[PDB]
This record gives sequence, structure tokens and C-alpha cells, in this order.
Amino acid sequence: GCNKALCASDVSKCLIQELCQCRPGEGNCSCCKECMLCLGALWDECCDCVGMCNPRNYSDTPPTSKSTVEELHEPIPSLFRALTEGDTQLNWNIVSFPVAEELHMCTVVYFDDCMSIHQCKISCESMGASKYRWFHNACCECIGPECIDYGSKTVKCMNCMFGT
Amino acid sequence: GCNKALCASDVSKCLIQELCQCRPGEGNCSCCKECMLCLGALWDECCDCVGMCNPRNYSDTPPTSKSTVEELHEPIPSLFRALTEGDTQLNWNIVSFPVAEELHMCTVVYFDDCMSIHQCKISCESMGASKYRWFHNACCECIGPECIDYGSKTVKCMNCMFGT
Ligand SMILES: [Pt+2]
Ligand SMILES: [Pt+2]
Ligand SMILES: [Pt+2]
Ligand SMILES: [Pt+2]
Ligand SMILES: [Pt+2]
Ligand SMILES: [Pt+2]
Ligand SMILES: [Pt+2]
Ligand SMILES: [Pt+2]
Repeated sequence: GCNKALCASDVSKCLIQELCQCRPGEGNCSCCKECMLCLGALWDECCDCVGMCNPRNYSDTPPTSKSTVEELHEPIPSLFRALTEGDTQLNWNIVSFPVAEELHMCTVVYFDDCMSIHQCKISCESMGASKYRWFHNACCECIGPECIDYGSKTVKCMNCMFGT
Repeated sequence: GCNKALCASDVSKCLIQELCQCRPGEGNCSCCKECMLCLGALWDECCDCVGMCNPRNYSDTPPTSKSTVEELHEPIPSLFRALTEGDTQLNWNIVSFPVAEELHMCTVVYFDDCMSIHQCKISCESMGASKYRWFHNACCECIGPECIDYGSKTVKCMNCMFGT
């Protein structure tokens, strides 16, 4: 967790000054701003040692955790509904879930085969979608006009489950 | 707009069949699914010609339009409040706006100097922020525990206005 070699000098200096005596983890941390100021430039790499921030990660972050979301110019809701309601394309998996679950109803389209972001944007634009979310596993999720937000964080598209 | 050389053959073939006779732009487009099926693989690059999708872009998309958003593991709201309420760091610009404006109140932090995404994530994590949004102009916006969503789409951080 703590990087002792980098941080021991300055961290001790703050401790001697008696800063960073307050734990954020339970209750208010009155001293947190003062502790950050005393650490200065080393706060990012040494806040773990004083307990003010989480230890340097013990875990490997899944690629799916990142996603990049953009809102398409000039959405065409009628096209999106027309291509969604009817017998959906096999390459397309269609999910409708109640709107604001991710935080009437929100409908999204999950492309099957994994695709590049630029392709994902083009395909959503051709679909009339209001917005698209591109998972960094490369799964593509067009977002419908109804949806308030960017839709489900889940990588629900078949034939690209990588990251699970 | 329309790519005549690529699309003229197939597009004419659909037109002769009398598909793509319905405009999505005003009113329902009954034929939209049939038109897409007739186009098949060329729908993405030729839907403009039949009017079912917007013409290939006349405009250069600003870099700021893309952003990538991730939610930090183990957020520490007390730290975020402690470092936000008090005399804010000069490198940090602090904006509080009513929650759900982007779609009680949502508070976000806009880093001044433009930074890489990995740095932006580390700095937000040290800040206790629930989530971070990284603009592709490279402006970094940590997102507070209060905020329902990912916060303002605006690139409001000083000393990285590139893309405006
Ligand atoms: Pt700091
Ligand atoms: Pt429902
Ligand atoms: Pt399947
Ligand atoms: Pt799966
Ligand atoms: Pt299609
Ligand atoms: Pt307010
Ligand atoms: Pt400024
Ligand atoms: Pt500006």
C-alpha cells in the first residue's frame, strides 16, 4: 500500500507536526485539508500512508470499467423506434429497462460483435440513436431517444463479454 | 453528402423496388426497416442517399465533444467535502450546480492545467471523488458524492479551453 521509500520523510514531517491525526474513514476529518497542504505535491502518491486515501490498488481494474460516451448530433428518434420495435437484426441485441435504473422506459441497442469506437459511432448514427456508449472492452451500446441518461453500465452485448 | 459512386447501384435497386419511399424526417417512416434490409451492408455508408440518415458530416467534431467517464471504487465523501468547502486549491476550480441540470445540489472539481487521463483518475481518487469525467481535450472533472450522474458536460476548467 504505502510507498515507504518515497513518502517516509515528508509523511513523518507532517506526523511530527501532528497533522493527519484525523481519520476520514469514520466520522468527520477536520484535518484533511491541512494534511493535504502539508503533504503538498506528494499527496497523490502518499495520501495512503496517512490513511487519508485508499491504498495503492491491490486489484487489476477490468477493461470494461472504463466507457466513453458521446451524444450524437441531430438524433432521429423515429428511425430508432422503427428499427427497434420490429424483428430486430441478429447482430443487434435490444434491451429495454426502466429509465433511471442506471443511476417512461429507456431502450438501448447492444451490438453483438465487438467493434471499434469509430465504427460504433457510425452505426449508432445510422441508427438515429440519441447517444452512444463505447465500453473499453469495445462493446458498443447505442442509447435511445427516450433514455434520460447514458443507459446501463452493464456490458450486456453477446459475443463480446471480455472483461468478465 | 451521399457517396454516389459507392451507393448508386444498390440505392437505385431499392428505389426501383420502391423501398425507402418514406421520410423519417417528418412523420412516421413505415418503410425504414425494409429500406435498411434492402441496403444491407451498405446502410451505414449509404443511408444518407435515401434520406434515412444524416448526410456524411459537413462539420469537424470538436475534441471536447467526447468524454470518458468512470466511477471510482470505494469513494470517500467526507474527504471530498473537506477539501471542497474550504479555501480551494488554486489548481482546482470548484463548481456547484443544481443536481440533474446536466440531464439537493451537485458539486464538481475542474482541474486547471490539462492532464492525462491516468493522472486525472489518480488525482480524483486522492480526492475521494465518487466519479471522474475526462474530456478528450484532456480537461479533468472530478465528480462529487452528491451528484446523481456524471456532472456537467461543459469544459469549464481554466487553462485548458482547447476545443472552443
Ligand atoms: Pt492536495
Ligand atoms: Pt417499464
Ligand atoms: Pt446471442
Ligand atoms: Pt457474459
Ligand atoms: Pt441495418
Ligand atoms: Pt442549488
Ligand atoms: Pt483562472
Ligand atoms: Pt473558455
